[PDB]
Amino acid sequence: RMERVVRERMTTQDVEAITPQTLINIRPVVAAIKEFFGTSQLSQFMDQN
Amino acid sequence: GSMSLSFSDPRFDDVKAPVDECKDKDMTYAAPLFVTAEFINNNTGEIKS
Amino acid sequence: IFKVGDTVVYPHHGAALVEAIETRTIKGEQKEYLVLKVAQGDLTVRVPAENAEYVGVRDVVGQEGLDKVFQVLRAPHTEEPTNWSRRYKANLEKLASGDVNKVAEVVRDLWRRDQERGLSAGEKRMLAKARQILVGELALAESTDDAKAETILDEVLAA
Amino acid sequence: YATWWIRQAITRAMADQARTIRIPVHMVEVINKLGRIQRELLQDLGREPTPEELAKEMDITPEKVLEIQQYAREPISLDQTISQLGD
RNA sequence: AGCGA
Repeated sequence: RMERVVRERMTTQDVEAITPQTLINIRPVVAAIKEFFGTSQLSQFMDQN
Repeated sequence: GSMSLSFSDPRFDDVKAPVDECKDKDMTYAAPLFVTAEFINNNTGEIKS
Repeated sequence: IFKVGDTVVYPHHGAALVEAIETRTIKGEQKEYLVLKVAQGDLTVRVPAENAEYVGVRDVVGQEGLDKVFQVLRAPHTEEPTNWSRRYKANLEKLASGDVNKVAEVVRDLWRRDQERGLSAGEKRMLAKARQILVGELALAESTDDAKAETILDEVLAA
Repeated sequence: YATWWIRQAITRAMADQARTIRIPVHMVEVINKLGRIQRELLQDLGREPTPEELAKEMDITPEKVLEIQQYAREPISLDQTISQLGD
């Protein structure tokens, strides 16, 4: 997902003016990790009785 | 094809808070990720690291 | 053009320190790359010396440049298209150009506008960004302490 | 001229018919501006800013920012999977 | 989503 956004703006953004700071988006990556760890039937609640 | 982007060197920092503190204050026990990005422009020729 | 240790200017990232003339070869051609680092973005850029002037590596901000953008900032007899859509796009392109004279024109025109009327959130952000880049540019052109650069800029705006 | 007229009409109808609850145009615009500012600050800074941060950025009050967040809320669906919340 | 009969 990050890559699709990056390549999308990689054309629209003007050249000689941009940088990976302005190119990369970490929102979807962090969202993917969070949506895995929470609300996934493998990220099970610790069963410690 | 006139420009490209690359990644390297995944690297962590120390965790931002210890286990018991994270468990108490409902924080998620995590640590940051740092990745060396590198933009290159083919036609003119640079690296933006 | 620039040896080691030069505080060489480079757009859009202001002044920067050359660290070494790298001999990093490509396709068997030992290009004389120079590694060049800024303090704000904490990023290192390697550029071939052949096309350094083509990428537009700036130099010590010419002393004339100060009074030039001061004249632009004091430049009277300035008017804009009646439709602010056209005005906005035009001066947005002027800021995008990055030329110190054009940006000075932008900031002084918008200073006149916002002392007269009180304009908009988008315009307030426009003036803020242009003013920030310019107070930085003048503060390292004269090497005079960004806060004090701001004071002198406010002094010249009133004229 | 066709382009501008078209865009005006589309945006107006979208706003009027966006959510099950109706949110007039000027408040829609400030909501969109708040969202754009927050998104660009997330891109630049990397952290979600604070209500006082957005209040100072938008030249408004933190209580106003809180109200815009409140009215920005979109209804949840009684229908879901868990089963339906309606249970 | 997980669990007992």
